[PDB]
Amino acid sequence: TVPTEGLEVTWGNNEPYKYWPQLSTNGTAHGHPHEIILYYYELYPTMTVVVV
Amino acid sequence: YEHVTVIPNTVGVPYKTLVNRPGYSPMVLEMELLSVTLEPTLSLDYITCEYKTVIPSPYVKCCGTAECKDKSLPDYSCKVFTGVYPFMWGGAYCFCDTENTQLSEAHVEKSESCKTEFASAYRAHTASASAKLRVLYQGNNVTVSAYANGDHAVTVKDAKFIVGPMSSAWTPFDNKIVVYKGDVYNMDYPPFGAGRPGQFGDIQSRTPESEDVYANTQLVLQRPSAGTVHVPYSQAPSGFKYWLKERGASLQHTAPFGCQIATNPVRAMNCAVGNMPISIDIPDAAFTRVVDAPSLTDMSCEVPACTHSSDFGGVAIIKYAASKKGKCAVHSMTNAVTIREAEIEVEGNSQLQISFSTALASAEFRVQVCSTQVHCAAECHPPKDHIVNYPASHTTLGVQDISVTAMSWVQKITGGVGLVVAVAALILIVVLCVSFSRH
Amino acid sequence: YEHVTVIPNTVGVPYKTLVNRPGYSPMVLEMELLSVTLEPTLSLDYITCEYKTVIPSPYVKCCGTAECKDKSLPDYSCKVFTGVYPFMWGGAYCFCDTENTQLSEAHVEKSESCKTEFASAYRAHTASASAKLRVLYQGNNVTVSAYANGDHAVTVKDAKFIVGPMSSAWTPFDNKIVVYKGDVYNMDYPPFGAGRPGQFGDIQSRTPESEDVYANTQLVLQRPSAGTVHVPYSQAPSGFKYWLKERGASLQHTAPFGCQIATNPVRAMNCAVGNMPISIDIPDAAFTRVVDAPSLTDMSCEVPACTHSSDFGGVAIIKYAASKKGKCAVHSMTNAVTIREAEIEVEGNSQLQISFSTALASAEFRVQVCSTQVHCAAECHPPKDHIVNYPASHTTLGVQDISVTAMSWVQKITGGVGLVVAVAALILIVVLCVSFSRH
Ligand SMILES: *[C@@H]1O[C@H](CO)[C@@H](O)[C@H](O)[C@H]1NC(C)=O
Ligand SMILES: *[C@@H]1O[C@H](CO)[C@@H](O)[C@H](O)[C@H]1NC(C)=O
Repeated sequence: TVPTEGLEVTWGNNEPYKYWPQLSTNGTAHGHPHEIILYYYELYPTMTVVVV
Repeated sequence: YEHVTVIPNTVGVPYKTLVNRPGYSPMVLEMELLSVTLEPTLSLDYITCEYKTVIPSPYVKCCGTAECKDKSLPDYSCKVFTGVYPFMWGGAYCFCDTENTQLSEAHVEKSESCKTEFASAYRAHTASASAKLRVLYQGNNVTVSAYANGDHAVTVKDAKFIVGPMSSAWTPFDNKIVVYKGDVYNMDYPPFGAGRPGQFGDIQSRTPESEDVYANTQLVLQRPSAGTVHVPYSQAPSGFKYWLKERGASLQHTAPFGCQIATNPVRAMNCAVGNMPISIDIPDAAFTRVVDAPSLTDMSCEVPACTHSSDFGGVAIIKYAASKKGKCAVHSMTNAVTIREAEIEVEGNSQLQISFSTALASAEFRVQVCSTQVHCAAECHPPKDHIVNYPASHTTLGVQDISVTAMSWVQKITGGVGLVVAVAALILIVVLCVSFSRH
Repeated sequence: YEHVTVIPNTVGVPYKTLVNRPGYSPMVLEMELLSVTLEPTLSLDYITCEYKTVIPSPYVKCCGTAECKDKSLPDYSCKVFTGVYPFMWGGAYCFCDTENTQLSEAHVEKSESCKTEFASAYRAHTASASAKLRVLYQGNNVTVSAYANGDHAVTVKDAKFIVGPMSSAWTPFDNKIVVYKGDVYNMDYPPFGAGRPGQFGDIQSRTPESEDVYANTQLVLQRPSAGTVHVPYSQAPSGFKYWLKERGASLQHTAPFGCQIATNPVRAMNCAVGNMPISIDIPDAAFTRVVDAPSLTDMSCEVPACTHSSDFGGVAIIKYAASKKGKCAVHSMTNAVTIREAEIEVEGNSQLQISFSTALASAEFRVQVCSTQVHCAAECHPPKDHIVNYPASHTTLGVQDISVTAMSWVQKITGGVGLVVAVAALILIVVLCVSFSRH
C-alpha cells in the first residue's frame, strides 16, 4: 500500500522508483440518500466520519 | 516588494509568489528548490581498520633454555617451548637431542591496508544548512546555492535574497557514528582504550596516519605438536572482515523524508520536512502603475472541464476586454488552484486559456488577472488514473472542504434544532408565571 | 583485589586510599591528578584579515569623457569627475584644459598580512576531556594521561586504570568564539555575509584561501583640491584598527573555577570541578598476609599539639605493641583528618610518632593501624597561619562539623532545658485527674 507521503521503492543499483499517492477516490455519488459521507469514507476513511 | 514568504521544503515544486507592488503592475514569480544540503559537525574521533597479527621469526635455542624478552608490543606474547625437535633437508636442524628449547613470540600491529581503506569513528552534530534555488523572474531562470541558515545574503541582477533559516532543525545523525567509504552508521563504537575484544572496533588508532593502536586480539600461542616447526596460536578474531557484513541497513535507505546521504563530507540531501523563509527583492523597474498596466474589463472566468487531480487538474477560459496591450500577470487567489504560467499577455477584447490543478470537488476559484479580481465556480472531478510519479502539493486541502449540496443538508438537519429549546423556554415562562402568579 | 574510588576533582592534591583484599594486610596508596584539560571540538566559521584598498592609475580623459566599465569588484567604486585640471612639471599636463574629465576607480581586496596574521571566528562545540595521573605505586611514581570520561582504559604495570565519568558537564565556551594567534574570546561576531563595517565583520572571508571577501567600506570619491593629480576617498573605519587594541581580557583571565586556556589546539585545562571516579584492579602481588605483619596491640594516641589548620594540623604519638618487624598500613576511619604517613614499617612494643592534618576543632576519630584499631583524640587549636598558596582538600570539611567540647556544652544546655516543659507535661495527667476529680 501507499501512505500519504508515498513510497520510494528501490531495486538494485537502478533508479529509486518513487511513488506519490494518487487521490483517485471514486466509489461514491450524490443520489437520493446522502453519499457525501461516502466521499468522507473515501477522503479520510474511519476518521472525520465518527464526528457526524 | 520586500516580500518575505515561507515556501514549503519541497524540491521541485514551483512556488508562484505574488508581487502586487503598491499601485504598481502585478507580477507573479516562480521559485523552485533544487537541493537541500545539510552537513553536520566534521569531528573525526578515531579509526578502525584491519590489524596484522605479526609473528616474528621463532628463536630456537639449541641445547639451551631461552628466556622471555619483554617487548612493549600491542598484544605482545612470548613463550619458550621446551623439548622441541627441529628438522630440515638433511634430517634434524639441531645436533641437540632433548634440551632443544625454542623461543616464540607474536603480537598485533596495524595493517598497511589502512592506506586508504579504513573506518572512521566520528562525531557529528548541528548541520551547516545550504540549498540550491532557481528563481524564474520574467523569463530569467536565475539560480543560487546559498547558506540555508539566515546569514548569507545574496544579490543576483540586483534581486536580493536572504534565504532560510531552516524551520525544522531535525537531524538524522547520532553523535557516535562510524564511517565507511560510502556510508555512515549510528552505532556506539567502543571508546578509545576501553574497547571490547573481538568486536568490530577492537583495532583502534586515533588518526588514519596514527599507528598507536590499542587492540585486544587474544593471541594465546599454542604448542607446535611434535617435531614440526611452526607457531600455532589461539585464533585472532578479525573484526574488519565482518565490519562489512553489518553494512546492511544503509543510511541512504534508512533515512526518513526521502533523505539521501553522500559521504566525504557527509551530505544529508533533500529532506522533505517543514518549510523555509525567504526574502524577495526587486526594484520598481519592471513596475508601471495599475492604469499604466493594461486594465481588464469584461472579465469572466469559466471552467469548461476539470478533473481535480495531481495532473493539470483543471482549465479555465477567461474572456475580457482589457484597456491596452501588455505582458501582465495572472495570479490565482484561491490557494488550491495555482496558475501554471505566471504571466500572460493581454491586448484588449480577447479570451485565453489557463491551466491549473486542485482537489476540491465543487471548486471555487478567484484570480487577480493583473488588474481585476474575477471569480469562477466549478464542479471538478476526482481522478480515475492510478500511477502518478511526482507530487502535487497545491491540490491539497485541509480537513474542511465544501460539499455540493450537503451544506444545505447540514443546515436542514442542524437547522431547526433550537425549536425544542424555544418550547422549553415556553415551559419555563409558563411555570414562572403560574408559580409567581399563584405563590 | 578490585578497588573503585571516587576522588574529588582536584588538580595537584594527592589522595591516599586504603587498598586491601579480603584476607590480607591493608595498604595505603597515593594517586594524584595533575591536569584536567578539556579540549573543545571546533569548526571555523570564517576568518578576518587586514584588507588593502587598491586604486588604478586613473584615467585623465582630456578633451572629452570616457565612461568606465561596470566591473564587479569587492566595493567597486567609480566616478568620472568633470572639468578636471591635470598638472605636471611643465605647468598643466594637457594642452586641452576645460574639457578635461577624469575617470577614477577604487576597490578593496585582501592584503598581504593574511598569510600568517589573521583572526578567526570559529563555531565551538562539545568538549573532549583529558586527564593526567601519577600514582606512587608502593614507593614508585608512574604517570599516565587518559580521557576523564569513564571511557578510557589503560593498563601498564598491572594497573588497569579506568577512570569514572566527568561528574560535571559544564564547558567554558560558547559556539560563537574568535581566536587570534595567542588567544580566544567568547563574543558574538556577525556571521559571514552579514558583517558590519568598522567592527568584526568589516571584512569577511571563510578561509584565507576562500576569495569571497565580503567588504563594507563605502569609499566615496571626491573632486580633488585644486588641479591636484590624485583621487581622494571618504571615511572607512575598520575592525583591525580598533578592536585588537581593545579585545582586552582574554578568556585566560575570564575563566571561572580557575580554568585556563591553551592554544594549539585551544583547550580548557585545570578547572578541576566535580568528582572523578577511578576503578583500579590490583592482583595479590601487592597484598601480603597479616601474619607477615605484626599484630599491633595496646595502642594509645597522644596529641601534644593539634591546631585546626590547612597545613600539618597536628602531631600524634601512637603507643603500639607490634609483635615483630613488619611493614603495615595506617588509615584514619574518617576522611577529615589526614595522616601524612601512609605505609609505616613497625618494629615492636614502643611509641611511634606521626603527624596528621584536619580542620576539626577537636579531632576525635579512629585509625585502622594495619587491621588493628586505635581511637584518637586531639584538642585542636586556632590556626595561627594566615595565607596559604595551596588549597587544602585534605583538611576540608562538610557542614556537619564538630567542635571541641561545645557539643557537650549543648549537652549541658540540652540535658533538656525543656525538661521544665516535661514538668508541664507531667502535670497534664494531674490536671486531667482534676477534671476527673468527681467522675
Ligand atoms: C525556467 O524554469 C521553469 C521552472 O523553474 C522551467 O519550467 C523552464 O523550463 C525553465 N526554462 C529555461 C529556459 O530554463
Ligand atoms: C613520588 O611522588 C611523591 C608524591 O606523589 C613525591 O612526593 C615524591 O617526591 C616522588 N618521588 C620520586 C622519586 O619521584
